[PDB]
Amino acid sequence: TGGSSKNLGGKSPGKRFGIKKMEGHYVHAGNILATQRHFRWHPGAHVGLGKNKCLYALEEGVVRYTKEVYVPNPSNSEAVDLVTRLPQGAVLYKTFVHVVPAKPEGTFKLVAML
Amino acid sequence: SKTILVKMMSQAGTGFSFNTKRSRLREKLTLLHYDPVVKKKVLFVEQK
Amino acid sequence: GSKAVTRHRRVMHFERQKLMAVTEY
RNA sequence: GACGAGCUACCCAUGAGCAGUUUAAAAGAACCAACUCAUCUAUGUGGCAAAAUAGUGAGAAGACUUGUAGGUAGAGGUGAAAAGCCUAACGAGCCUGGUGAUAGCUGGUUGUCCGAGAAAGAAUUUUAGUUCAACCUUAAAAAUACCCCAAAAACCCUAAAUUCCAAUGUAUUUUUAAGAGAUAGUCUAAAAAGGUACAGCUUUUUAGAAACGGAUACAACCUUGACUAGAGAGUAAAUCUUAAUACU
RNA sequence: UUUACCAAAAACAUCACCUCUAGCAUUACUAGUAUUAGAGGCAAUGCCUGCCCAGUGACAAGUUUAACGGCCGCGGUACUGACCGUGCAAAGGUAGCAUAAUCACUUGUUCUCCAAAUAAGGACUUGUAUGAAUGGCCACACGAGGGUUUUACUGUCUCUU
RNA sequence: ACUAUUCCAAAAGUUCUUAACAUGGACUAGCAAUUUCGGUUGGGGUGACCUCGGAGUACAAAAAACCCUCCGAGUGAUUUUAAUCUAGACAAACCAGUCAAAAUAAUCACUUAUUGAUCCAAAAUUUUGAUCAACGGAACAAGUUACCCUAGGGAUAACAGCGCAAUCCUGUUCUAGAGUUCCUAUCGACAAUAGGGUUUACGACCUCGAUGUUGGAUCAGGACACCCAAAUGGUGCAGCCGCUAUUAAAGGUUCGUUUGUUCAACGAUUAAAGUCCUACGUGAUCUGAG
Ligand SMILES: [Mg+2]
Ligand SMILES: [Mg+2]
Ligand SMILES: [Mg+2]
Ligand SMILES: [Mg+2]
Ligand SMILES: [Mg+2]
Ligand SMILES: [Mg+2]
Ligand SMILES: [Mg+2]
Ligand SMILES: [Mg+2]
Ligand SMILES: [Mg+2]
Ligand SMILES: [Mg+2]
Ligand SMILES: [Mg+2]
Ligand SMILES: [Mg+2]
Ligand SMILES: [Mg+2]
Ligand SMILES: [Mg+2]
Ligand SMILES: [Mg+2]
Ligand SMILES: [Mg+2]
Ligand SMILES: [Mg+2]
Ligand SMILES: [Mg+2]
Ligand SMILES: [Mg+2]
Ligand SMILES: [Mg+2]
Ligand SMILES: [Mg+2]
Ligand SMILES: [Mg+2]
Ligand SMILES: [Mg+2]
Ligand SMILES: [Mg+2]
Ligand SMILES: [Mg+2]
Ligand SMILES: [Mg+2]
Ligand SMILES: [Mg+2]
Ligand SMILES: [Mg+2]
Ligand SMILES: [Mg+2]
Ligand SMILES: [Mg+2]
Ligand SMILES: [Mg+2]
Ligand SMILES: [Mg+2]
Ligand SMILES: [Mg+2]
Ligand SMILES: [Mg+2]
Ligand SMILES: [Mg+2]
Ligand SMILES: [Mg+2]
Ligand SMILES: [Mg+2]
Ligand SMILES: [Mg+2]
Ligand SMILES: [Mg+2]
Ligand SMILES: [Mg+2]
Ligand SMILES: [Mg+2]
Ligand SMILES: [Mg+2]
Ligand SMILES: [Mg+2]
Ligand SMILES: [Mg+2]
Ligand SMILES: [Mg+2]
Ligand SMILES: [Mg+2]
Ligand SMILES: [Mg+2]
Ligand SMILES: [Mg+2]
Ligand SMILES: [Mg+2]
Ligand SMILES: [Mg+2]
Ligand SMILES: [Mg+2]
Ligand SMILES: [Mg+2]
Ligand SMILES: [Mg+2]
Ligand SMILES: [Mg+2]
Ligand SMILES: [Mg+2]
Ligand SMILES: [Mg+2]
Ligand SMILES: [Mg+2]
Ligand SMILES: [Mg+2]
Ligand SMILES: [Mg+2]
Ligand SMILES: [Mg+2]
Ligand SMILES: [Mg+2]
Ligand SMILES: [Mg+2]
Ligand SMILES: [Mg+2]
Ligand SMILES: [Mg+2]
Ligand SMILES: [Mg+2]
Ligand SMILES: [Mg+2]
Ligand SMILES: [Mg+2]
Repeated sequence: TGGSSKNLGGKSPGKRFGIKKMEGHYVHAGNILATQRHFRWHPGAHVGLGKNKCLYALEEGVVRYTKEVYVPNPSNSEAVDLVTRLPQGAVLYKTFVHVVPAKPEGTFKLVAML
Repeated sequence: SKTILVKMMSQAGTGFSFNTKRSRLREKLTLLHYDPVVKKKVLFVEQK
Repeated sequence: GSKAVTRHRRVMHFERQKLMAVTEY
């Protein structure tokens, strides 16, 4: 009996998208925080956005997650319109990641007393 | 249609770029690129 | 192995049958 | 690389047989012996015999049978092609070398007693195999390891639950140096697929198990984890029960 | 004539008929010389042997099938189709024979044969997968070949002694 | 290689030739050599697929199978030519993949997929080369074997057993309907619920250091879902035949023509010429037509 199943190429590995660090994790500058294919979490304070929508930590610190108000860039039109048609009482919210800096910025050392 | 690999030549020195071009030739290839030796912005000309 | 829903009435694991006989009305 | 045509295939020499009967006849004619074959049946099957015996059959002056002696030799010979025959196994002889050929494939692998102990993620002319990872064993160095309350992880609907962490209960875990085996699993509960809401069915994910005690019997279900002695004790799972009536 | 030791046949050979290839001397052929000698095909005899050089060959572009091999549609019309149209081919399967030692349907149809026959023989017959030297068709004479009937005979068997 | 062919050199001579030997390099054939004939697979063959990405399966960190269910890619379209060098990271068997601060001076097409490792080749100053698509890629190899051979496997088929019961097979439950009227004498659509384990399948669980496989012969053991004989209910049963249903397994259940045939047709009869199971009973009893 002809057993042809017409479907092809279901097979891909998973991309291991997801959250790499968790709230209250210590982080060094450069660590990737989470990696996603669509924006699930947006970059907050001290979190840089990679061209593939990676989130990495800019400072040395503690990673925090947050629900905050979303005010799209006036250059990006779709989001501008989505913001436009809302009923007059409602604001948009999203989830952000943050780094909270640990090390102080610097120190004043006494080099020489002349 | 096809894709042609073309080798660009800089005005000055031995700097050589390699890039791809279109069969239909939408935009003929002439570039402003970066030369390492003089550390400059250059005019690169399409060659073979 | 038999599916979660079946028509042949599906014999229960013994520990669960005891569980049944204990909780009767 | 030797040795084999004393069997058999075909030739070359040199010899030898063929009675009777019928027909003008030695005519690949009749009939029927010797002689040659091997049809059909039954015996026989470690036989009388590594192919026979008894009956019964075909041919029987011819492409006939048969004796002695030569010849052709294996990448070959010979063949009225059956891929036949070439010394009791010929789709390619036998022997001695190469030769302890080579077998991811079977089959075997020898004293005692103790420690610790494994179930399949990748690639692969790969799925009967290897080589990496993970687990693990033997040494070493160290510091935290499991457990883990808030807090936290998405946008329409979305259960059991995960991930991540102090306290706390414990002693485990990570690195370094050496190593292998293993990588052909079964069922039971749960979530799903495929099939017939079928399999002692197949395909993944999460758990369990493989008692000398129970379920008589029993691999996977249930009770228990472990040593050596006692003609002591307490317990565990478990022994199998349940039923059903009138209309005036 | 053959599978010594599971197959003697329808297989092979063979008279006959045809294709090729050869113009010549010391060891074969051959002490031969084209009416001869080598490679082969197909199997006497009788009647026959249709059309096809486009492919692959082979020969010395062209030529060849008694070389390897091939030898049709689709619809319209007097239930049928002599006719008709158009397409493709190198040609379009003819003479025969036919349910067959011929894919299947399939135990084709019908007659004869028996009390009864999926057997046997005779016919019809598109065999859509027969068919003419990979030979087609009839016929003597011959088979330890296969099948069918009859006579006769009997322990095959009724059914054993 | 050889046997032949054709040619060019060589060799001899002529001013272009080849008598027989005979070497170098070609050519064109015959005879002939050497080596292979990928893999997944609900046995193998035929069919289909082999890398890469989106969904589902896999519901909320990751991962996650099938010859699972569905859509895609082996590139286009531009302009703005999208640079060096180095912290820390994701991912990961490995190989490949990914982000990226500081320091110097690409976009749209669901956007995610648009791609091939070494070696070896060509190139210039530096780099380009594959339906290597069997897509971790052998520099280049197909058919057959019933003439077959070895090593293995019940890790895997054919026979038989077992599992399951789709199909098949016996019951009942429901009355629309047939039955002129009348559901249930005899039946009965659409449907419900139990069973049986012979069929064709489906699984691959025992056997491949052999469980010898169809039909007959002989001899039968068993079931009862009775074909006869024996008791009975109902009838659209007057009687004769009948048609249905209940109870009953001690005993029976023919001889022929054609087929290897069980089946089936057909002749002739019988009280009847049952349906089955037993390794489709029975080959260390027989027969091999198949
Ligand atoms: Mg997927
Ligand atoms: Mg995958
Ligand atoms: Mg290219
Ligand atoms: Mg001799
Ligand atoms: Mg001799
Ligand atoms: Mg005589
Ligand atoms: Mg004679
Ligand atoms: Mg006798
Ligand atoms: Mg005689
Ligand atoms: Mg005679
Ligand atoms: Mg002979
Ligand atoms: Mg032959
Ligand atoms: Mg043969
Ligand atoms: Mg011998
Ligand atoms: Mg060895
Ligand atoms: Mg390979
Ligand atoms: Mg292997
Ligand atoms: Mg912790
Ligand atoms: Mg297995
Ligand atoms: Mg393995
Ligand atoms: Mg069971
Ligand atoms: Mg497990
Ligand atoms: Mg016991
Ligand atoms: Mg103890
Ligand atoms: Mg003989
Ligand atoms: Mg013989
Ligand atoms: Mg014989
Ligand atoms: Mg003949
Ligand atoms: Mg002539
Ligand atoms: Mg003739
Ligand atoms: Mg002709
Ligand atoms: Mg005709
Ligand atoms: Mg026929
Ligand atoms: Mg024909
Ligand atoms: Mg011919
Ligand atoms: Mg023919
Ligand atoms: Mg004659
Ligand atoms: Mg004869
Ligand atoms: Mg005869
Ligand atoms: Mg060699
Ligand atoms: Mg293959
Ligand atoms: Mg295979
Ligand atoms: Mg298959
Ligand atoms: Mg199977
Ligand atoms: Mg195929
Ligand atoms: Mg910068
Ligand atoms: Mg290349
Ligand atoms: Mg491969
Ligand atoms: Mg591969
Ligand atoms: Mg890969
Ligand atoms: Mg044969
Ligand atoms: Mg063998
Ligand atoms: Mg098995
Ligand atoms: Mg059997
Ligand atoms: Mg079976
Ligand atoms: Mg058995
Ligand atoms: Mg059942
Ligand atoms: Mg089934
Ligand atoms: Mg299995
Ligand atoms: Mg076996
Ligand atoms: Mg044995
Ligand atoms: Mg009996
Ligand atoms: Mg009864
Ligand atoms: Mg009886
Ligand atoms: Mg039997
Ligand atoms: Mg039998
Ligand atoms: Mg027996």
